[PDB]
Amino acid sequence: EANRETLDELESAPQTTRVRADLVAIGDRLVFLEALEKRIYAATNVPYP
Amino acid sequence: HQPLIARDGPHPVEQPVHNYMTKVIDRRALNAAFSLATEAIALLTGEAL
Repeated sequence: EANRETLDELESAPQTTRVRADLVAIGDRLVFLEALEKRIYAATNVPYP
Repeated sequence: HQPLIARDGPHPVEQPVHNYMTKVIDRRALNAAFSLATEAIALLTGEAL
């Protein structure tokens, strides 16, 4: 068989929650548009990389 | 309470932090003046009646 059922493909989809995140359409592709320094890097001293 | 984000070496290892302030109350007052008059006192008193 030239094209097998791929072992990497035989897993069932994980359970999924409904998460709030921005999704922007740039060109033809969806993208999470994300700026972390609120969730993370806030009120700690670690600089925003 | 301030959070942590665990970094890697060679960055020093930070610890949880806690902040306690206690503010002192600041106090003030207000003023208003009601002043009466003399012949007005005699009336209400019932005198001149």
